[PDB]
Amino acid sequence: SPGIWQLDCTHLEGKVILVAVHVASGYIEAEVIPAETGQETAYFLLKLAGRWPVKTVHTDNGSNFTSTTVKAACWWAGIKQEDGIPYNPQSQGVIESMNKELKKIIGQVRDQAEHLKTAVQMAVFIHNHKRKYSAGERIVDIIATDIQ
Amino acid sequence: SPGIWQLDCTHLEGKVILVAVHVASGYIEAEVIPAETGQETAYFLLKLAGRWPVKTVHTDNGSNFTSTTVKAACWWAGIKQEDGIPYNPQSQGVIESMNKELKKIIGQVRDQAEHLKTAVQMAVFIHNHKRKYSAGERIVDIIATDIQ
Ligand SMILES: O=C(O)c1c(C[C@H]2c3ccccc3C[C@H]2O)ccc2c1OCO2
Ligand SMILES: O=C(O)c1c(C[C@H]2c3ccccc3C[C@H]2O)ccc2c1OCO2
Ligand SMILES: [Cl-]
Ligand SMILES: [Cl-]
Repeated sequence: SPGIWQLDCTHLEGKVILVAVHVASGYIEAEVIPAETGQETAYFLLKLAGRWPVKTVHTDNGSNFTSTTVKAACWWAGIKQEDGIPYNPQSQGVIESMNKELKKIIGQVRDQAEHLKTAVQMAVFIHNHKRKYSAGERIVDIIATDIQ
Repeated sequence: SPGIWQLDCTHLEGKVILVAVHVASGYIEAEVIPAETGQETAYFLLKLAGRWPVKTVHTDNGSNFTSTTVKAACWWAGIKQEDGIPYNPQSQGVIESMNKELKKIIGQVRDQAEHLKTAVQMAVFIHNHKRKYSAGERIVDIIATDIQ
């Protein structure tokens, strides 16, 4: 459970926002990319796994699940790649709500930033600090408890 | 303190590697950029502060300390910007050693990656997972203890 992440891809301003959600906490990392390729997804996962103890990733679609570049990155970083099929059917809706929430925050800050990527990182900041404990506090506690 | 980070800028292959070190743990995040500008530094700090509770940043040089863009980002993200003057000189040597260590790891992986940025993220991974507890474990424990 402390090592489980979910990939999520959403669209805005003709660009792609790639999101990784730490399932147990709601903590996110996100990046803007031109389009979702295996290459971009692989690089994003490498970055993520160097920063947090990523054990399992539920991939966002079959193309990234199949991608040999994504598979190579998961092998390199010690990540178990799984499908992201919501067998638990509250998963679809929960991701959906987050995408809407994220886009809402992006809209609230969009004017403060010249570039979309900046607005997205502002949204990541606001999302992870929002007291609901915050997601940032929850992920740290979950992983610390797991280490001890 | 759990919230103290140090900026560090090093060069490789005609490019710039921007590093943020969590001082108490040795945990790092890093990115490759064309050159160290206020703009790049500001964006990097925004990303960092959305991911970890950054209270204080010791800037790597006077240009980033002075930069109005860096100051704007620090204001936005609630970061206290300080100088990075090694009033204790066992600080300057510790950064030196890390840059050398990082470049060594980069050399050990460079061949596995087409692009420098990939090799840098591999080096971040290896550095943060290396048991000596790992840096990744230490940062999580320090911040968890601080929350609770
Ligand atoms: O080759 C690259 O640098 C490169 C790769 C592949 C590499 C890679 C990436 C992650 C982990 C191991 C390895 C090994 C290796 O397969 C993928 C995506 C990228 C890349 O550059 C930017 O986006
Ligand atoms: O405007 C941008 O998007 C932009 C900025 C400035 C913005 C910014 C950046 C961080 C925090 C607050 C604010 C407010 C605002 O000043 C800086 C660097 C960048 C940017 O784009 C990529 O690198
Ligand atoms: Cl946070
Ligand atoms: Cl780690």
